[PDB]
Amino acid sequence: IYVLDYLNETQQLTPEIKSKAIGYLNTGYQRQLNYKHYDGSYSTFGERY
Amino acid sequence: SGKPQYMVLVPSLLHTETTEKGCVLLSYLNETVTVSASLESVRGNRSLFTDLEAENDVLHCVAFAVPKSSSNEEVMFLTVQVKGPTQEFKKRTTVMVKNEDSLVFVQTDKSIYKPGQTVKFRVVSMDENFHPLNELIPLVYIQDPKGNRIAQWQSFQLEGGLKQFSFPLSSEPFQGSYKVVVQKKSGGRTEHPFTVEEFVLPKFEVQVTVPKIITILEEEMNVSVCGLYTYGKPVPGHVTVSICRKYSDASDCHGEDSQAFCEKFSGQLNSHGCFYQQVKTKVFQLKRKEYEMKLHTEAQIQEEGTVVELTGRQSSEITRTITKLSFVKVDSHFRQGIPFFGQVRLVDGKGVPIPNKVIFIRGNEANYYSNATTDEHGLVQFSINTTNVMGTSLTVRVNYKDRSPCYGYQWVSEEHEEAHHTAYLVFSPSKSFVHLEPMSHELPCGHTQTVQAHYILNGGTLLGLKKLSFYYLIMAKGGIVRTGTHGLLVKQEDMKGHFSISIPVKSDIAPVARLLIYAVLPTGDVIGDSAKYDVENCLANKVDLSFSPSQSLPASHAHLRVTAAPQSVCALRAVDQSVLLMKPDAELSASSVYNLLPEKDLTGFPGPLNDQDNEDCINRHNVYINGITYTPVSSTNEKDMYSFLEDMGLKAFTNSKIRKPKMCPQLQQYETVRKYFPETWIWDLVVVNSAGVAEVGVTVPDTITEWKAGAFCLSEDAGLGISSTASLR
Amino acid sequence: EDCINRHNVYINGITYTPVSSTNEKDMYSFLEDMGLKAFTNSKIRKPKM
Ligand SMILES: *[C@@H]1O[C@H](CO)[C@@H](O)[C@H](O)[C@H]1NC(C)=O
Ligand SMILES: *[C@@H]1O[C@H](CO)[C@@H](O)[C@H](O)[C@H]1NC(C)=O
Ligand SMILES: *[C@@H]1O[C@H](CO)[C@@H](O)[C@H](O)[C@H]1NC(C)=O
Ligand SMILES: *[C@@H]1O[C@H](CO)[C@@H](O)[C@H](O)[C@H]1NC(C)=O
Repeated sequence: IYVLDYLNETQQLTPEIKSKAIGYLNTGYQRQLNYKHYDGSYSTFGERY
Repeated sequence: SGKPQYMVLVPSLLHTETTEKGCVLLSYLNETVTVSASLESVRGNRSLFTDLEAENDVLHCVAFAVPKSSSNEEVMFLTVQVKGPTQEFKKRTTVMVKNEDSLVFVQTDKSIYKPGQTVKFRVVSMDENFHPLNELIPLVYIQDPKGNRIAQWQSFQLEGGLKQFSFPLSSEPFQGSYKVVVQKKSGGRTEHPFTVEEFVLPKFEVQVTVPKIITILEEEMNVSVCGLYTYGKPVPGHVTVSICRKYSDASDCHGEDSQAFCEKFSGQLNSHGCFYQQVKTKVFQLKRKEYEMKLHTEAQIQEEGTVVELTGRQSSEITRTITKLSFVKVDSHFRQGIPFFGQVRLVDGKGVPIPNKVIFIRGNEANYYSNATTDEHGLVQFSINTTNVMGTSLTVRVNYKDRSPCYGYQWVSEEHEEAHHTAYLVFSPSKSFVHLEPMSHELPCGHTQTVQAHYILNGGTLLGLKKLSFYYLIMAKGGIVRTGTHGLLVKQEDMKGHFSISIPVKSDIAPVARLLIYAVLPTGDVIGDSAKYDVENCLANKVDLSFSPSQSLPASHAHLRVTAAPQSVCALRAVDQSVLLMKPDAELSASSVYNLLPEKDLTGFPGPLNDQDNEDCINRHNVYINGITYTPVSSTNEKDMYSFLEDMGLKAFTNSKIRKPKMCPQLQQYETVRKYFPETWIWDLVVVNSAGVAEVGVTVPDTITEWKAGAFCLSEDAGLGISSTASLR
Repeated sequence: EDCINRHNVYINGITYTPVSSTNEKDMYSFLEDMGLKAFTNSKIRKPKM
């Protein structure tokens, strides 16, 4: 998640790979949309608890 | 006297913002010719209106260009309007426009890499011609095989038509091919991969040497086999090379011991050098029906006992064809005008035909039988006097046509090689032309080459004049390169067969030199044909490297002296040649960068070509002709007169007999890589002075092998330059 | 005497005219539709073989 804060701020890092990490996070946040709970909580897989 | 003859040859393939030649023929003077090629549009907007001044008996070729096309490619019906004062001619044809982009390539030190070091690479840019090109790019990115970009840099700009880099790498990759991507503004993509693996360095290696192909009739044979722990330590021990005809496609449902023949040979290893063994070819009895003699070895080491095994050349070579001859220079185009000279040799096993074996030269349907024999220095340089129709076909080893096909029942057939050729005619209704034998031999550069062209004039010249013109043109992968005008005071009614013709060779040509030469006649007929010649690799900025001569390890002081054109931005990849001797540089060379240039030659009709005609395409134009009949609209033949413009790649709008359409009615029928130290040695960029910049090279001691410099000079003062190979020990 | 393939000289100037014929009623036949034969220099030149 915090790879976002690492792209420009370092001045040494290779931001190509964290720019790809956000590409993975574009699926990660949908996984979180699928790992959410209806009431508002979070778990490994989601609701029905 | 004559007629009006205009013939404005045109290569349909275009190139944007780069010079493409356009010429025009005119002769046998009349009133006024100001022909103009205009891409026919509903309005004069897309029309590339190229009004060319056209006087008679001239070749002043004009390199008219075009701006960017709307799409990448497009079809536009183009007509040359023969702009007479009272005569206008129109024949449309679609133009194969193409928004051709400038070419770029990538350079890499190696492809294999050890996990953990820094991969460093270069990318280069040029244009249609072979000069640098500084140009921006949308993006570049190294790719990991999981569909993710492992490296990426953004919208850089080239400093000298190229740019270097240095990229890290994690020591845990997917051990496999990693790819680099580029995308131009139009979307041109280039590829250059690199593999990675934490490959163990084995301290053990073994090798078998056996001839690949071997005919029936041989006296003896050598097989060099040797197990050496680091490829440079000739060990003692004992080795045995065993070979066995087991079967051709054995099933082993039979379960019988598959071995049919077996010939075993054993010998103690040699301590100096790597061992040699002699085997004979008769003991095998390598008979026709007899089956696959697998070529394997077994090595046992004394004093250590760690007996590893290797199956080397294990799959043998079924030579179902024995005494396999071939062709050499079977003439590209048969013509009556000179005795053509096709050529044939023979290869067999080691590659030595029998000295002075007499051959059975039968070019049949001409009935000119004249046996010959292979000379020690010459091949068969033969000719057959044809006195017959277009249909001809030749062959040697012509005791038959088929062996004696009573049957094979697919059991097994006795096929030896026989070199049979079928040929066809220049569809020359004039029966007059020039035949040009091919220059398919060595061709050093930086000189001029007089071609040999021999011709005829059947029935003499019917009227002719004192002077008939014979121009010769070199198309070059979609465009012409040079001009040539020559003539000869034509004897009226007697045949002569010596024509002089020459052209210089430097550079700036397709890999094939598509010369053409034609016979402009006063009778509205013109006969010529293609003339292909090799283009050998010879570059603009010739450069030679030089080093402080080979001595011991610790002399870190050294030189890497390079001498090229006075100005260049040049690469200095002084590296090992171990990593080239284990794998030749098929990707990086002079001839490489020559043949990486795509669109080698867009010949004939391309796929995107849309049909073109005005009246000829009209099926069944069937009335009022003063002949026995009236047959296809096509110019159909294998070597028809317009097939020569087709094999060029150029069209024409001509009052003589040229064009045919396509759509319209035509008849038919009549594992693992052995490895040493991958530690790269030199990597830096410089800029040559005039006297030759002499960079002090560094010795990398504790590494003795063959060493190499994959240098690369690029410059707009002398074009690109490469020291393709120079040795350091 | 003549044949259909003969006269290997220049071709029609617009397209190539290879050799073929017609099924209509012919002149040499009109000698036979009379019911007789004759010997002539005027042209009866048409598909022999
Ligand atoms: C980039 O990172 C630096 C700190 O390394 C920060 O000062 C800057 O605001 C960041 N973004 C910009 C504007 O470059
Ligand atoms: C190859 O075998 C032939 C016949 O024994 C012999 O003349 C020749 O010296 C051999 N060469 C080697 C290198 O073994
Ligand atoms: C081969 O041709 C030569 C040249 O005419 C002739 O003398 C000789 O008899 C021929 N050889 C054979 C196969 O008889
Ligand atoms: C055979 O070669 C001769 C020259 O020796 C040439 O004049 C002739 O055209 C060729 N074929 C024939 C007989 O038509």
